[PDB]
Amino acid sequence: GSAPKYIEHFSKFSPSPLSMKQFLDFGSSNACEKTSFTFLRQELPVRLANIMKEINLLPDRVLSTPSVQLVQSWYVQSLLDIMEFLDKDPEDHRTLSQFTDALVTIRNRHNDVVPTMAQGVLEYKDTYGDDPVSNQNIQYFLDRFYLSRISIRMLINQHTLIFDPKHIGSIDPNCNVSEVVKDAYDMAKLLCDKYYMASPDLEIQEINAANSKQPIHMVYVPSHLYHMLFELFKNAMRATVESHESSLILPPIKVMVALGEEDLSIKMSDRGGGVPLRKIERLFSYMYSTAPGYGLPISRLYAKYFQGDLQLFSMEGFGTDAVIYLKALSTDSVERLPVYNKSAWRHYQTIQEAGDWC
Amino acid sequence: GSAPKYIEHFSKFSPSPLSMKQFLDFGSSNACEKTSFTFLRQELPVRLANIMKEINLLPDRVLSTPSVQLVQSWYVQSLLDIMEFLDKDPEDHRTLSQFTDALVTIRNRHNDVVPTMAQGVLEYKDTYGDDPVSNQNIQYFLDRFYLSRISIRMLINQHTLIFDPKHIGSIDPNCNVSEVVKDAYDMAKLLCDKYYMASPDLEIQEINAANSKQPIHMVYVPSHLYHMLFELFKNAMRATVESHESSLILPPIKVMVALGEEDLSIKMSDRGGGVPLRKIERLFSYMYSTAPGYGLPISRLYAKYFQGDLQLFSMEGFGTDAVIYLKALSTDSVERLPVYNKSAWRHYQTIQEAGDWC
Ligand SMILES: CC(C)c1ccc(COc2ccc(CC(=O)NCCN)cc2Cl)cc1
Ligand SMILES: CC(C)c1ccc(COc2ccc(CC(=O)NCCN)cc2Cl)cc1
Repeated sequence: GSAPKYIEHFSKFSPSPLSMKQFLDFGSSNACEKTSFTFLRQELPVRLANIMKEINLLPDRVLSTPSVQLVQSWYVQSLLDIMEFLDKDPEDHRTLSQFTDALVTIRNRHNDVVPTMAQGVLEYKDTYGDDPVSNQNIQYFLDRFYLSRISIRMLINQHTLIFDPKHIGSIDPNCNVSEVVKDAYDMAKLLCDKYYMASPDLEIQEINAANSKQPIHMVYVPSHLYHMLFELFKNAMRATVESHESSLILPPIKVMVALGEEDLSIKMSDRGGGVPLRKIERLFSYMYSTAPGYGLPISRLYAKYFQGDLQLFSMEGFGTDAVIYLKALSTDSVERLPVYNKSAWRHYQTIQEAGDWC
Repeated sequence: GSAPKYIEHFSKFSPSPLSMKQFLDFGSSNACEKTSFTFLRQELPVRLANIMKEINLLPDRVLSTPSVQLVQSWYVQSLLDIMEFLDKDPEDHRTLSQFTDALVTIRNRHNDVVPTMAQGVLEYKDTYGDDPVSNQNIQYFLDRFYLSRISIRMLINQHTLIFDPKHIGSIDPNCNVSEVVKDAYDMAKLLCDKYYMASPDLEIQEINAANSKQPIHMVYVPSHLYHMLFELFKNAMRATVESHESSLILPPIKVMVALGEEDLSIKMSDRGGGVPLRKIERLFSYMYSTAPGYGLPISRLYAKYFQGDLQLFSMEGFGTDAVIYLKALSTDSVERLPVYNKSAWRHYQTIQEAGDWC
């Protein structure tokens, strides 16, 4: 009966963002897991507590819903699971071993957090409505919550994958962007053909500004890149196919990979008919995009995770451009993490009722 | 000695946004200027007072600067100039005539508002610094102030131009977008050749979704469209020329004009080398873009004026895409105006000092 105490304790700490460079170190090759165990024993509780403190700051009509209470219980359990190691000592190759076991079990426990929370949004929409202010708070909270989760899963995956070499856990220090683009395209095409029995082709072009014909590589988490590209290819294919089911030409999806001094950008262009500017804004909203998925908003979080971004801009009547912005340098790739503050406390005080424009 | 009273009086009123449809009516052909005079006698004071009330809400260290006090005096004078007609009666073709005179004189009086206010920003940067919160408030205030001005100038131009026919004042009910694109390009090219003795060519392509090969036309204020396109062509040319002064190929600027069910979009693509994502954000800031111009931020206001927008997205190492979003239908083209409220009052209460992210 001491979860609230712990949450209060660790919530007093600020999570420590790691750089892609630091990740390579922690994963080195021989950088013992002792260092990782001692670091994670403190860091995970800090991150868990921080987002838990914020969850408890939600309105009671949101808090008492079955969904929020359910995941709030997974977090509580996960927190206690890790506490068990604070007064334990490395050196014992059994302490470390059961810690890894502990992490995998925590990971599984949280496997369905996204859909579970999505169920809370649907419930709220029918129980209280879909006004702009509700959309803003949901958007504010879910971006932080999901981003926080993405980072906890990163730490955990890094530890379990390494303490089980060219790849350093989920990080590829020599990630060939175009290869990941093709992979995601191929998967999307497979699905596209099963459902539409037709699919647009792919054209890839890259611009290595400083080194003209040298293949573009970067230090990154390939699965994160795959997730984003896969989501974008799915929308681009669907839009292209549906907007041309009475035409016979099916234009290709053109992708450009540009490497600049600090940006490594990936544009995916389609001639899927485009979308009116006003609906674009709703495509990234968890609420407005829930019924009766969250691919875009969540993909954007993965991009923001390492100081990148993901933006959309179409031309109604023509097509849409989707761009993924990543940091080209490993030195600029540092975790973007949310933190509990009075700054964040005041972001849920929206008392809207008549704007500043007419 | 009753300006403060008037400001207080008319600031209690909300400015009335007109639609492109209503503008055509007020300008009809025979829609007497009496209707325009009686409407403008009330509307101009309302708009003037609203922005004046907000100006007086600025910090004293900003208010007392010579620049802000100077334009604040032009507004005061302009307000009193119009008051003179409240208790006057139409029917007298002299009352109306001196009203038109009154408007032109007001227009001239305010001709240098932009640079004058820009001088206030430079002063503030050196007198107090360029912190993010100062940038945010300047950005907040100038967008509203300038947009308010753009709308007052619209009303005035409509009245003076008409009450001096295919054009209805500054509005062309049959504006051929591509023709305006070429015009702006031609002017930019002229300047570009004088300074660089080299300039990229132009390629225009349009997509009329519902009517394939029919020229794209719209009801709009062509000079507003010209201003935006001219600003964008200048940046695209400069970037293209400078990023290739050691190459001999000079790629063209490609412009697409797409007409959708509700959007009429204009994309201007250049291979000017692009800009890193982090600097893009600063390109629209009045403060960060002041030294020791305001083309982009102000052009964006002209687009927002009739419910449109103007966005930028480049690929560092390659080029930049600039898109102007306009409403395709005259029914959706309604003035976007700022209003004085407690909603706007609370937007200047920023007390930043430690954010919500770490
Ligand atoms: C299930 C999850 C994703 C979920 C679903 C729904 C929500 C809704 O959250 C809201 C809604 C309205 C307000 C304004 C207000 O009136 N605040 C004062 C309340 N006392 C604040 C919040 Cl935090 C959050 C999270
Ligand atoms: C010349 C024009 C364009 C100009 C130049 C400069 C500015 C700067 O305006 C600021 C700066 C800081 C703050 C926060 C604050 O501390 N507020 C409390 C102040 N009592 C509020 C405002 Cl409105 C506005 C307009």
